[PDB]
Amino acid sequence: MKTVIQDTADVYFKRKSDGKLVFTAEAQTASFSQAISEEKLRGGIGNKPLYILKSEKEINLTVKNAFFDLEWLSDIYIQFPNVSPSGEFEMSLENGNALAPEIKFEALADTDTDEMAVVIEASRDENTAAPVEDTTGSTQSSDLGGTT
Amino acid sequence: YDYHFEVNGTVVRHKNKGFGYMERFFELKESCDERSKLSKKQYERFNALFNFFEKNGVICMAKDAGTLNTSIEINSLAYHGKYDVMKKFIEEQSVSIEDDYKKAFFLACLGRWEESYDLYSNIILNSIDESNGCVYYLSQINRYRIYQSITQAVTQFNGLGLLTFGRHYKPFTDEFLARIEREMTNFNIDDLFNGMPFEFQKKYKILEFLSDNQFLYDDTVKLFELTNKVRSEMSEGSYSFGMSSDIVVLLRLYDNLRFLYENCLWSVSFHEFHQYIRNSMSLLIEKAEYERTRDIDELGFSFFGKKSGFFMEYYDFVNISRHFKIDDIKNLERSCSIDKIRFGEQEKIEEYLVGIAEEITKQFSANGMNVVFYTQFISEAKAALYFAKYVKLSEEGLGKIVKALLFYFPERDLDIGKRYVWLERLTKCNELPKSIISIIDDFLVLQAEKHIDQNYSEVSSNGLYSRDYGALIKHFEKNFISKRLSEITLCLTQDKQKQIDFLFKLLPLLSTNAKSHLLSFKSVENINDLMNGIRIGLIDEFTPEHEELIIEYLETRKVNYIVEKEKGIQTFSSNDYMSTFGIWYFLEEINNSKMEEFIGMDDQYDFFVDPENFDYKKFIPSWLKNYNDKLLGKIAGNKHMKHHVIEVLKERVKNSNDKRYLEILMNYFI
Amino acid sequence: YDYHFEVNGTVVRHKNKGFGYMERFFELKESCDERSKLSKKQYERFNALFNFFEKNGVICMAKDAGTLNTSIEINSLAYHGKYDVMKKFIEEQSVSIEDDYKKAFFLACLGRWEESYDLYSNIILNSIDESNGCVYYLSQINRYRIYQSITQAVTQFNGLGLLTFGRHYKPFTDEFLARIEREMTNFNIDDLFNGMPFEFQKKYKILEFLSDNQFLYDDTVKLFELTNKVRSEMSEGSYSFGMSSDIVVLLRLYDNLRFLYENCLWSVSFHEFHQYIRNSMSLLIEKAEYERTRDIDELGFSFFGKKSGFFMEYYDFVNISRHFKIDDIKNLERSCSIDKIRFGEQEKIEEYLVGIAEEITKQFSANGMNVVFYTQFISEAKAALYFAKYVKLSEEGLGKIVKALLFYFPERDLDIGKRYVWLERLTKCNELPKSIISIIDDFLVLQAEKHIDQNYSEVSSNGLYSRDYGALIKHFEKNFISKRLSEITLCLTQDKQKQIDFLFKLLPLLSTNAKSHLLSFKSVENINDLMNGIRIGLIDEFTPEHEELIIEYLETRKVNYIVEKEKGIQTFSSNDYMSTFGIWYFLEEINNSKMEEFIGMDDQYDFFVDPENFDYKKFIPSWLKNYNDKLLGKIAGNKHMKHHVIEVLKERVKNSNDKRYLEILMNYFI
Repeated sequence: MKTVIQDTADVYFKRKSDGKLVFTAEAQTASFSQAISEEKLRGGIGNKPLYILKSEKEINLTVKNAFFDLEWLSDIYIQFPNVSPSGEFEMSLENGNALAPEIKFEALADTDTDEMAVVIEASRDENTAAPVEDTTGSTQSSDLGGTT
Repeated sequence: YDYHFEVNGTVVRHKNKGFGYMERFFELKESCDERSKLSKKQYERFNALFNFFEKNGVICMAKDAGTLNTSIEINSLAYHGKYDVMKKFIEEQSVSIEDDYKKAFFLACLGRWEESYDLYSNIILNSIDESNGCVYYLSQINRYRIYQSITQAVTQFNGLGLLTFGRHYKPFTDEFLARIEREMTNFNIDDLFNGMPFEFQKKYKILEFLSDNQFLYDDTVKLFELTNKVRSEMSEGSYSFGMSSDIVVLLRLYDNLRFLYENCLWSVSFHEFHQYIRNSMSLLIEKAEYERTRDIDELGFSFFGKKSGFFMEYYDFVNISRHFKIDDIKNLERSCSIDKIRFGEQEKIEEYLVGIAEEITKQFSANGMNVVFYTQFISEAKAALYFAKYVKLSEEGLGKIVKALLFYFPERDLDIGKRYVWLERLTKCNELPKSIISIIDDFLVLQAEKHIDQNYSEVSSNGLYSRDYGALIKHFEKNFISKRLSEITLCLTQDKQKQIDFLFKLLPLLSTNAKSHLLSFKSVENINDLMNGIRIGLIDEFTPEHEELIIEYLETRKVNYIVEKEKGIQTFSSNDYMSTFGIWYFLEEINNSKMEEFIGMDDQYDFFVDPENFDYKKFIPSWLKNYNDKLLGKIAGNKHMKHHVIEVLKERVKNSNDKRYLEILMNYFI
Repeated sequence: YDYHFEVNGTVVRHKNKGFGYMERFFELKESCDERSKLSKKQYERFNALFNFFEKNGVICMAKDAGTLNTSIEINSLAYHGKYDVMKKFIEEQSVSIEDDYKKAFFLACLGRWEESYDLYSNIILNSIDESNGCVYYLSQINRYRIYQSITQAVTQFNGLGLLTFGRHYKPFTDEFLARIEREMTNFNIDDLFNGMPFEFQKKYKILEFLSDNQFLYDDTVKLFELTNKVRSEMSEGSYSFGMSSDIVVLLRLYDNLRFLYENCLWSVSFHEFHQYIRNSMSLLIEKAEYERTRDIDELGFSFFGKKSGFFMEYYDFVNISRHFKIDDIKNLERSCSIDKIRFGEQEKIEEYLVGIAEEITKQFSANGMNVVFYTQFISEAKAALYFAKYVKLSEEGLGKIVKALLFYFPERDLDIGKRYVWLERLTKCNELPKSIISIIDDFLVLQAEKHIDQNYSEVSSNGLYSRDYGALIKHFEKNFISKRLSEITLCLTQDKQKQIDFLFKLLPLLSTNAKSHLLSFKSVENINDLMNGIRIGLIDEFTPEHEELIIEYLETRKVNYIVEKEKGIQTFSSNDYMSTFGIWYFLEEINNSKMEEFIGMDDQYDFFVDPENFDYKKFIPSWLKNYNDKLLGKIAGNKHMKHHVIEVLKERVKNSNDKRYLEILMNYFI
């Protein structure tokens, strides 16, 4: 068959503003341990009956060896409302006569919690887990390479 | 090594070739006359050894002894999370250096890691005079542990703390970060015990494990060595009574916790102690759903007793709530069955959950929390409310926990569709009274009050939105009117746009007069409103202009398909748009003949709409995960769909590890 | 800890402050022009470092991260099973003290644990005039480990299985078991690294872990990454990328086996190291079975087009053959299907299995066994021949394995009930060729010649006898009649007892004179002499004279049924062959109309002579276990019971735990 040997990639944390979508800076990260996990359970809506059972989709991700994460290149007091933005993702693949499937994630929050380790420095390689958010629009897209 | 002392206090000997002193010692405890042979000076030393072996639970005599009700009781304000009482302890005037030792551990649990480095340094600078150096040594460990927490929180705050907070959050002064780096330079934590005096190293060889950075390895290998006994317990494995297995795994956890929290050791807040609690409690639950559904016979009863269910109590709830993340509980809820595990001490759990509620109300309803305390606390507060599906709560207790889940939890840790999940979970044994309904009703009005701005969108991670709060009230009270969402419904004009779309999705909550003022202001004009007006009960049959919009929508979705596959941009839906249309055509809810002209863009469409010409190799058997009782009835009923699924479903039972396929293969298709 | 050396062959900067000395070195590898500008003494030192990091598999830094697919080679005669070259290395009189160190390892692998202890004792006396002191440390370790191996064996040759197995007493004399113990008191194993100089404690610090009884605790704890891979399977949608935690487990197994064998360390014989290999290999077969049956993926196709998959090779075979029991392989064969993992390198696996034959042959054809070597070789030999279901063999090699198994294997552990299983399993990949018939055909002559004594019988742990061998000849060679077994048959005396019925248990292998003359001894007497005819005789003919005795047997049972009905307790007979008689009526061998008029017997009789009018409320569900595949195939034609045996499986599949009932319905009834 076609020489599909592609395993690892390089993922691009893009940039959006607090109420805007600026994309100008970037905060991209290297290889992804990549527990990409689609626990989709999204459901059809019936016409006559209704149900409140568990029916929804979700996409979790994680990455490894983050870089480019300082200033995007003191009131120590946390508040309950947040207007933090959501950096869009790109994942650039390789290893084919076609170009990368170029999987884009449109709106993405950042869900990692901190953790203190006995040894030193909390990990040999850090991780940022990242869920995928939606309000009235698409959650992912695959830009198959085709030529080149 | 002259006596094995076990987790129950039982005493068996090894390498004691001589006189049996600890074999003999409890005979002085038994007969009051034999201990009367002691001198009136050494009787005072038996007045002290009796106390120490009682309260440390080695009152169990030897192997020549019966059963023991091995209780556990942890007298520490930090374990139970008594945050106000810990604050009132620090502000008191210090008397003892063993009170400064306990203040130093409370100011770290409360987040004050600078004040806690300082009081550890003060003890070390004036507790070398004392004739026993356990306070010197244990503070010299804790300070390096409090160093490491500061040192890699400033690494977090400058890195991944940037893009998760929206601020910078440096809580330590740059003069503070430089002082602690030049004091703690060339400190070797592995070499501290050899730095101690000679008399200390013979009287305290049991504190040498606290300065090796890998100290529960002697317990983690035993946890593994008792895991593969469960992995080798498939062909009617024994030792499921647990008097030599479960109690061993559990009483070695309760002795480690009571060592680390009574002796105020800061090594308890790290990931390596957090993982030991995760591995031990997940192993007791894995031997509670597996090794519950075993071959139940009379031959296994005569082999061994104690085949009752597992029992969780107050201390087991705190240990899962503190030491697990949400995903680590989410493994267990899909692995094991926690509804099969009974919870005891329901009224002590409702004083741990309510103190978690009031550490979130009385610390976010003010101007804010401490960020270093937020990092420690908020994982515990999330998992405690998540795992409160399993306890029953009072009406005054449920009201305070819900008002902190819905109002004062920060939005960055719990978005609108994860607050909904943890609200639906608190009903499964605590069905909503009228006093809790008026809290959800008061949260729907704060979401109304935020769509006054035009550019605002409820972000959700699972796509459950503010509608589901509405459908949750109506599920418990079928005749309900929000008499305050009506008063904003009957004050609507056309300038507000996002208001109208929000309150329309909460339409059954509105009163019958107040509906029509918004029914007159919103016409169905897009496939979103076609589906939003289905999920509120507005539409019961498609007036065929409704059937036109689906035809209108796919015509757009047809023509982009050619000019996207030449580009290769292969789209992925956000929601079950196209798949629901085929259910509308397979259940004959749409009778349009133009529906067949769109066969070939989506395989879930192509199953329902062309139920023969599909060739079935594109069937994804996770599609039966999300079908109702109704639809699977007609899947059996379709003369073509009845049997290809049976070959698909059988190999999803022969090969997979989910029980839902086993339910589908009998209940609908037999 | 200035650099973090990963297992894949990469380097990460870890705590290097100043000049990165490992960055420049790999540059000096890649740039040959830069390699030139050195001195003429630090150039010969570079050839030493280049040959080090290329045999230890440290390729490069991680910053460029070259695509690596490195393999494993274990340069050791002891790993591969070369027992003959080890022996002609012991006889070759050594020249060097790091060559006596290799023999005392090779003696220990051969079970010469007395000459191992002494030769390690010469190396301890003779390593005074040596600079490094490495052979001093690794010989104290190995002699202590060879001391621990003796002190166990004194508790097994005199302990559990001591009875009559040949050399039933000890192999170590009283003068030696006292000489070792008086030398080994107060050898603190923990005080061995500390006693060595501070030059040994810095130039050779990496051998600190071998001086601990608790060694490989630091690798059992890190194998808790098994939880990280139960977590990805339980989360059920987790698509780990790159060097996943599977490949870390495999590359860390390989890096432990290659260390301990090539450094000639005796801890590789202990149970701690075997359980590490079991738990790590079992996990990798589990992640292979999970991946080959993952539920596709709707969206992950952007990366999940295919996966190459865990496949077996030669070193993965020797590790399952050496380190598992038959009880452990059967746990993997219950959970996984190893006939779907491809087994590579099948010219090296044949040479490892031919060697195990040539060690069984050269030890139990001669009377020179070593009772320590037999204790530890026999588990590997049993596991390697059991796990060769999956490797294709050449007809020379399949001969030397089957010959060594049937004739030359010791009877004390692998009886004929298990010799049948482990020759049945070799027929899976290899259809039974012409030569292996002759190797069995020699054996059934020899099994005849041991049945002339009246007091001999074939003990079977399963119950399978030599009767089942003979089917397997006829199962493949449909036209084969053993000539010498016919030659045995023409020389019989009717006064024989064991020889007679034995040939009846191989009667379908005989010639038309040998069948007839043995039929001359075949004389049926009654019903008790008839129902064992399908068990033993196998005439395969139902004459009406035999069918008249069946009607006469139920008629005399009906006369006894009048007494059983008048007494009030109509219990069935002890020789309840009425339950069997309905099956022969169901499979159309008896065509009498009086079979349906014989009601009042056991309900299995009425179940098959009248499947319509049977009380399915009076059906007993446990009957389905005892029903063969011809019946369970033939019930599906009987539609007058098809709709109700599905009603009693479904009344148990959710309800019981016996998965045979599921396998009845999911293989047949659906």
